[PDB]
Amino acid sequence: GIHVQHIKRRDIVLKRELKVFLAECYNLSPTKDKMLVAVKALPTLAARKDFQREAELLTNLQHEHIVKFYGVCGDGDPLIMVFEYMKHGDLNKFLRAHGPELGLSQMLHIASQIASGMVYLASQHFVHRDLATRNCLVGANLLVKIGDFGMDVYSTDYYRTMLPIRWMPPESIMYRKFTTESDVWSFGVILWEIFTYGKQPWFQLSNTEVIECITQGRVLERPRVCPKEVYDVMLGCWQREPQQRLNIKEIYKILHALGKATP
Ligand SMILES: O=C(Nc1cccc(Nc2ccc3c(c2)NC(=O)/C3=C\c2ccc[nH]2)c1)Nc1cccc(C(F)(F)F)c1
Ligand SMILES: [Cl-]
Repeated sequence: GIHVQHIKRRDIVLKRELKVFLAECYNLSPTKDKMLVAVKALPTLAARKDFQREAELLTNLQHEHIVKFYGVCGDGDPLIMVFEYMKHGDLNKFLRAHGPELGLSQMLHIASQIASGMVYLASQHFVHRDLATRNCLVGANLLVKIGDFGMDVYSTDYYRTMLPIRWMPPESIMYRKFTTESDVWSFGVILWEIFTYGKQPWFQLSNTEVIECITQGRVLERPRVCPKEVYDVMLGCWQREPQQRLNIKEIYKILHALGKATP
């Protein structure tokens, strides 16, 4: 089996509520004596089993644009995972607070980083199923990473199981078919989110109507600050049939290249 990294409970010093805590952590950083971390704690039947599995996953599911997972903490009571600290909080919130401020080059840099994480995710055959800006974190210097924080203040983005329908393609709405291609669909919407400063897709629309409009083949309109090429990438994510969608490697290549070439 996968050996998850264990962190001594005594090496964590809680500081502040961020169900997640900002903490100092000792005996971790090669250099600095202590380093800031984010700490998540919970205790049920398929909580404890899910927790261990997730830790094993996150032990190797690691990449520059995935939230760094440091390991698990203590011996069980409570169950604690240790993640990197990203000072700027979740991207959704950050977008919204940097809205009518973020320029084109920055938005591309955000979008391209997320695509980069998704390229890694696809290479690992990992289907995320809940990709959206609310599930990204922002670090120093617009550093952006993908995590998976579950489905409270984004409760409206889910539909009574809980479904992030506004970020889902038709085949996921209908058959609950989730693949890299449905992740690609979501990415298209993240793209829309980014260029609208974290507005909710189909805000005017009830959940039922969203389900209707997605099934109908209707797509989000282009934001004012979105260059047509970027919207085109949006469309390639929103092809009705999944095998016709751009794959994440192409999307990243396009977004990366635009970002590099933009003042
Ligand atoms: O992300 C996951 N778990 C999880 C659950 C709860 C919390 C966290 N990590 C987290 C959450 C919030 C913050 C953080 C780490 N570091 C911070 O700095 C955070 C918030 C903040 C607010 C203001 C400043 N910082 C991970 N699991 C997971 C499972 C499968 C795949 C993935 C992947 F690939 F990363 F998407 C992922
Ligand atoms: Cl403590």
